[PDB]
Amino acid sequence: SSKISRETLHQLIENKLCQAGLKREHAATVAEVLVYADARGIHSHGAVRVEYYAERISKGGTNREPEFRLEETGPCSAILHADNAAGQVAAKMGMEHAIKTAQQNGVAVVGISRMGHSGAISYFVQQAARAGFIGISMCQSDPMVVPFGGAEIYYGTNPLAFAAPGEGDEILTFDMATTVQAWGKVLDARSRNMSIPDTWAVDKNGVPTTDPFAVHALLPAAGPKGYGLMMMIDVLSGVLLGLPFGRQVSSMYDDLHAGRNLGQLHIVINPNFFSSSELFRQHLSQTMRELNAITPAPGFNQVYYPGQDQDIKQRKAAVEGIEIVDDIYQYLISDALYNTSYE
Amino acid sequence: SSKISRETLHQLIENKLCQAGLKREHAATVAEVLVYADARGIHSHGAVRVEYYAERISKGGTNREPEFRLEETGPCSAILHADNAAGQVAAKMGMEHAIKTAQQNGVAVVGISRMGHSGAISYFVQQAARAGFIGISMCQSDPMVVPFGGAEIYYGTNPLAFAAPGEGDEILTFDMATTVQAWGKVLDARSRNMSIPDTWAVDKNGVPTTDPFAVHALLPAAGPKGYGLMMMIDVLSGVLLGLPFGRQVSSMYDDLHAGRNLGQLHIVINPNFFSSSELFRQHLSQTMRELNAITPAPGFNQVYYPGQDQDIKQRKAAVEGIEIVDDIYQYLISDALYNTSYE
Repeated sequence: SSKISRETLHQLIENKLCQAGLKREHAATVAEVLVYADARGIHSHGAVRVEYYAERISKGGTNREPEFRLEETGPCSAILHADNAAGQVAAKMGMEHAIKTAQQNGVAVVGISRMGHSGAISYFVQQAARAGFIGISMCQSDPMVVPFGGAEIYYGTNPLAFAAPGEGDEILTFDMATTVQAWGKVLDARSRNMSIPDTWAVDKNGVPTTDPFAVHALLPAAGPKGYGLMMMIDVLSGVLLGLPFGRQVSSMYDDLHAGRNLGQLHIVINPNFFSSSELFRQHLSQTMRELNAITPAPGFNQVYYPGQDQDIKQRKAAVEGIEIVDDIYQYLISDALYNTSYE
Repeated sequence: SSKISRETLHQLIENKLCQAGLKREHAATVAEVLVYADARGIHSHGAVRVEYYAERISKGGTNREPEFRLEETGPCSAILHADNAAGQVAAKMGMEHAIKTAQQNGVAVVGISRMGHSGAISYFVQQAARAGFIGISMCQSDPMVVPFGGAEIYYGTNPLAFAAPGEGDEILTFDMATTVQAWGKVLDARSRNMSIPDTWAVDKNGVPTTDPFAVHALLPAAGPKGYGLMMMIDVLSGVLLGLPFGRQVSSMYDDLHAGRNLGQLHIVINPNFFSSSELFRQHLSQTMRELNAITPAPGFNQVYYPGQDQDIKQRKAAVEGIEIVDDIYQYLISDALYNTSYE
């Protein structure tokens, strides 16, 4: 394993995505959202995804000339038609509009209609926080989860993200998928014959397993609860947006030449429209401080506030760089667009 | 376990809350939210709590003459200062203002500032879905949970609810506590020396236990996830409203003479400002139907959609009346304000 500066990694990704077809302005936005993930230790959403993105952009499955349209439907609501643009581009754009609206009218609910994969969604809610607002976000994902007590796939790992401002540079960020584990993990254990916890995934019959090769679908986190959340996220970023929903949602490998048509929903709340933002920021910082002060149980060195472990990594990254798997580096500096295909 | 009609139950409760000091109209509201709960099988939030509400109303711990004040802060935002009025009354008022705002302006975020316990929170989101809107609600609660990896309590079981309109009278209702299980359940097994799943609670050291008498605090659902979820709910319905938050949140049995000062946040979204409401409703009904037709796993006679089990119970209750514990029933028909004190 190697470590590289944020800037070099940003450029490598940006150049790669340009070379595959995106306008540079687009490639650079995608890149920034990926570098963000890696600096926070979220490698699953980092530079490892560049090769698959390039293959898709290259084949027209991500729109390189999107026809954006921001349809404002009311004082605090709006839909950003993204014409299947890269999810990072679409979602950042949508959130910017939301921030604008909430800044003026206290609140904003903005839909992102027909986009590709937008990345670690904590990046978008952090936009809001850096602007001093509470930010909430969620989106649909590839079908991969059985409902509670079920044996067929229906919903995706539909993530939900949240972020709120503290004092100074302090931001509280919480991100979470609705399944116990992420499918990628099942594939890794697939790599190394390695076995897996009986809570991660279920088989074709819906029975849990320790055999990653026997896995057919993931399980919802905390059973009925995760299941209800993913359904909720599907209702808020899909059905509400008239987009495909549930098992109709496109999957990554369906058709690299076709837009994903995914939906995303942002909610922004301006604390000034509810009470002192100054006391809001002071109390969020106080929350951070207290939780972190709590006596840890055996097996723990400390108690971290939600997302703190990622904040620490992000800070270190801005100084020592970002860790990147050597193969990815070699892929980035090579001339290939994609070696292994997702066809 | 007698069986009585909602009408009878609702009247009994109403009278008893009146006798304690509440105005008929507020008691009527409290009673209907409580009957709602029992009808859904949510006994923990039903008539079992009348005795404790009577005693707090009697000692002034619940403002009997609340001076309500609805501060409209913007086009789609508002705060209902409740003056430590009864939670069912306050949350319903707020939701009403939310429903009206979203009707005109597509979206509404309303906070309920300083109220007592508002019962089964799914009741309020159902208000929104009966009106054809999407409803989301969440509120703070009595500190009972250790943070992920922690050994002292901080947050409460902070619940979350959501509901959306299907075709015709159909409604999809989802609600959830952020802990694996409710404190009540620890009490059940405790009041009957029954070991419990080591996922529910932890000992005084922060180490999960199987012995209910060893339970010192509850565990957050799915570990870090419910941990982030309770924090989010706390920031949204507490810190956002300038109310005590986290460990500051008042406990039920602390001071029967003091206002609880709880907060609650409602978010309503008018499907019309985002796409075809009739298509929305039609898709929600499709979601319900298809989840029901999913091949169930070995050990499930069938797959239910979120909250369906409670939907079933509610329907039946309106026909077969509600079951009520003898202890609770004889208390409601007697003239006593309460037979025991909740400290």
